[PDB]
Amino acid sequence: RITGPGMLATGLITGTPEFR
Amino acid sequence: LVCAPRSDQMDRVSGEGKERCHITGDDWSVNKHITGTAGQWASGRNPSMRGNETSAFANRNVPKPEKPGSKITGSSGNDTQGSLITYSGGARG
Amino acid sequence: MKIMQVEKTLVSTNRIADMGHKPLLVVWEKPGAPRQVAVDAIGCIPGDWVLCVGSSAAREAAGSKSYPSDLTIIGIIDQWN
Amino acid sequence: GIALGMIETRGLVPAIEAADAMTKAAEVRLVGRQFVGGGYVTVLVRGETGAVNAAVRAGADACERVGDGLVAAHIIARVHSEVENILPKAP
Amino acid sequence: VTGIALGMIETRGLVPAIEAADAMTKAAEVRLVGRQFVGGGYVTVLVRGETGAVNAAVRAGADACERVGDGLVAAHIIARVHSEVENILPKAPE
Amino acid sequence: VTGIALGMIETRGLVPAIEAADAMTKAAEVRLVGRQFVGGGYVTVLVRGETGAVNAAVRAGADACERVGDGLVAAHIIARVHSEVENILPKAP
Amino acid sequence: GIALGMIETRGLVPAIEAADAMTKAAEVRLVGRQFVGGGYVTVLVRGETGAVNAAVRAGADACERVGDGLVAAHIIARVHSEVENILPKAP
Amino acid sequence: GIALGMIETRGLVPAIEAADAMTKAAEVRLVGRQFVGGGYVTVLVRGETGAVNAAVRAGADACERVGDGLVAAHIIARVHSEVENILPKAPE
Amino acid sequence: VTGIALGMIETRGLVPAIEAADAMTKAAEVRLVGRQFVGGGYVTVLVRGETGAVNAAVRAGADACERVGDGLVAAHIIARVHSEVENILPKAP
Amino acid sequence: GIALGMIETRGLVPAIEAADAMTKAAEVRLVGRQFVGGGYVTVLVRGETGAVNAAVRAGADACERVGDGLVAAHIIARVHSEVENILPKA
Amino acid sequence: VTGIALGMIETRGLVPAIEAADAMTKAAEVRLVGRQFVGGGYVTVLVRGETGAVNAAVRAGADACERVGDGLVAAHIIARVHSEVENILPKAPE
Ligand SMILES: [Mg+2]
Repeated sequence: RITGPGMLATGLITGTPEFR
Repeated sequence: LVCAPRSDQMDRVSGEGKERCHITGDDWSVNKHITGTAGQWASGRNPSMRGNETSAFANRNVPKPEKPGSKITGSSGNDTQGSLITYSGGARG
Repeated sequence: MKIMQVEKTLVSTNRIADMGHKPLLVVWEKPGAPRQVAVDAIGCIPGDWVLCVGSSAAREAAGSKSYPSDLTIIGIIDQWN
Repeated sequence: GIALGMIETRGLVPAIEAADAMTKAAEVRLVGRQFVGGGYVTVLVRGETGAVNAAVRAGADACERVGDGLVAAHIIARVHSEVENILPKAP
Repeated sequence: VTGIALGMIETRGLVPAIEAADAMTKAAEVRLVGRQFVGGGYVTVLVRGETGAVNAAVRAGADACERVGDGLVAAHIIARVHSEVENILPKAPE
Repeated sequence: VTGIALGMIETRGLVPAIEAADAMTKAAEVRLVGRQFVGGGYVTVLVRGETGAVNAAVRAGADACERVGDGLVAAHIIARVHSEVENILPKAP
Repeated sequence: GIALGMIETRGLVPAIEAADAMTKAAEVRLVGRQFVGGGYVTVLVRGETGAVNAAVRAGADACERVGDGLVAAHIIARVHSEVENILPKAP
Repeated sequence: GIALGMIETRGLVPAIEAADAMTKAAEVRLVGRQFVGGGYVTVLVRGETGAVNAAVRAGADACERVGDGLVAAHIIARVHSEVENILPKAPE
Repeated sequence: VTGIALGMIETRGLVPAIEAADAMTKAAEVRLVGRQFVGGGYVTVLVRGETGAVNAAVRAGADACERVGDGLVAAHIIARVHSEVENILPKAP
Repeated sequence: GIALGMIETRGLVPAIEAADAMTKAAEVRLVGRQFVGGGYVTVLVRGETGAVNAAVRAGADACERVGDGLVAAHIIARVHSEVENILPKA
Repeated sequence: VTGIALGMIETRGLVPAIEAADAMTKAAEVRLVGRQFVGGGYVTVLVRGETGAVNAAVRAGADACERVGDGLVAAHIIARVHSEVENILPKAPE
């Protein structure tokens, strides 16, 4: 629904609060 | 044979620590009765956890494009049997 | 076989293809003697005293029975003057 | 003692564990740790021949299951004087 | 504050090493004394401290970096190194 | 540019690392603080900034360099590194 | 020009061949050759966008059959000012 | 001369054999031995085009069966002036 | 020790290289002139001497180091070294 | 460092192995060896709590397969002053 | 006889211990530094010497005493004891 840089690289980033 | 075959046996410690040759008498080896100084008495002291290659040798089978050919005529040392020599642009030398 | 001294290298860009990639050297029995050219099967520097074989033995010494050579260096003499 | 013992490992952690086990197991002196390149690391000890034998065996046992493990374990009882020029003297 | 125990974590690549070092120094009272580029992609981070602190730190670091990049190679604790081994251990990172 | 969050991208080879650095610094307000040759082909680029900026930057960088050269190894964020870790972090490229 | 062209190779010889082909094919400046580690070598050129397109295409075509070959061929048309700090200026 | 010849090998022993064969084959100057990283070694020679051609052919033949072998044998007869900035002038 | 012949042994890892150097210098009258870390794990040891001495030394070293560690890569003899190559050869370890 | 670690064995040889392993494994001080009677032998170490934990674990691992083996491996993190009268020193 | 290694043999009863000590001292150049009556019938014999000598000696003693009397309990070698362990080791037999 909300577009921008936050929609990129899903499943590739590992420092995020969701990952932790 | 006094010494175990080189192909079959691999020494735990090479050099002067080898054990492939059967030495009789009062050598420095230790039998089953003896404990200490090795085995669990060295590997069981410090806790450890186990976790879960780019090199010239690892690249020796990297996929390559087809080898360039040579179509030139006239005497120019145009050997095709030897090693692959390349010129500017990848042309066959 | 003859004993010859390596004088220098020889380059022929348009040589026949059957010569392969082998290098060539200028040799002579002594400084001032007639120059000859040998296939260097060993790898020799100028000033080395070398052993050269001729005739049909030079062909196999240079790589194959059909190699186009009649003079091939087959060794460096350990000590010579 | 002037015998030489060497252990080679993949990575530094097994090398350090091997050095610790070697110096604790027998009467040897740690003389160097070398980064060989490509992940190889080598640790070297000196001492009496029997002491070096015991130390190298203990070090190989200790570092075997640590990290990427052990590569080599070697003893040279009498080092030629030429080889001393490529051996480190202090760690 | 440093101490007698030694904690070591080896990783493939630098990013898991940095994550491990961060987790280690956050988890317990340990001092980061070295980040070593071993070669061939191995990176090792070393910490010193009291024994319980180093134990906790190494466990946290091993948990943190195991899914980061190419991951963890080894996590190791030595409660007291031989005095000779101190000469091949860094005192401060570079 | 302020903020102490850390963003890290690790690649195989330098070309994907440079592409990642370009994309990161174009996407958000982050500072490029270092490029490190790890050894064995690994290259790591590091950025600092605010937490949201670093999140956006790392996502963009990972997206950009995924299919470039030998590709991406890691893309990681640490919102606040311990003061000890600062000693092993570069400050300028 | 400020466009950037990059070629990554396995080994140095294909990198030198790529640099030569690149600088012969178009009006680009060779700004650096980098030994990445693990065998990777990268060569970088700067110039106008069209020149860099031509140069990178020629370098990729020339170096792919040389040695262990070509890893990447990449163009950054507009380089951010931050990235200029990690790019070499002269070889 | 201004021609350039290079030979790349896996390991240093084939590189030294290649350099020796190259310099024994023709009048070329050894200008560099580069440890590329990862085990690659490159040796570079300069000279007249025919000399460099002969040298590189001989060197590639010599080092093919030595050690882990040959990677590349390349000749550049006319070197662009830009490339000279990344080429060593004397061995280190 | 005189002579300009050159013997080289290349190994995977340092331990077989040191064993090879020891065997070479024990077997014949040769001078150990260098130990080079090539990269990627390759190690090369180089000796100088007369052709016969270097021949014997390289044979002994190749025999000795083949079962040590990750083993032997190359064992090579050059009877006469071109003066150009002397610029890339170490003179002392 | 006032924690106390104790290892009790059947026979002297496992006791000496345990003492060696304990002192090598962590920063502890060996304070005594006691012949209890009937074959029991006890070795005692002092130090910081975490160090004592590491040392006692290592000693128990080392001596358990030596001779007639291990009887007890115990840690007292803080020793009452009364008990110090029955503990050996140095 | 100078030596840092320690060799120990524990037996049930005194006769196997004496046989072990005799075999050990005949086999290699080791010093007999202790014969300890442990209690409950255990007897321990300790030797010191160079590492290889102690290995040979302890092997010989363990072979010799295993079928004598009530037999052998333990045969153990420590190539170098911690400096603190030296305080609980006898220096000469009593
Ligand atoms: Mg882009």
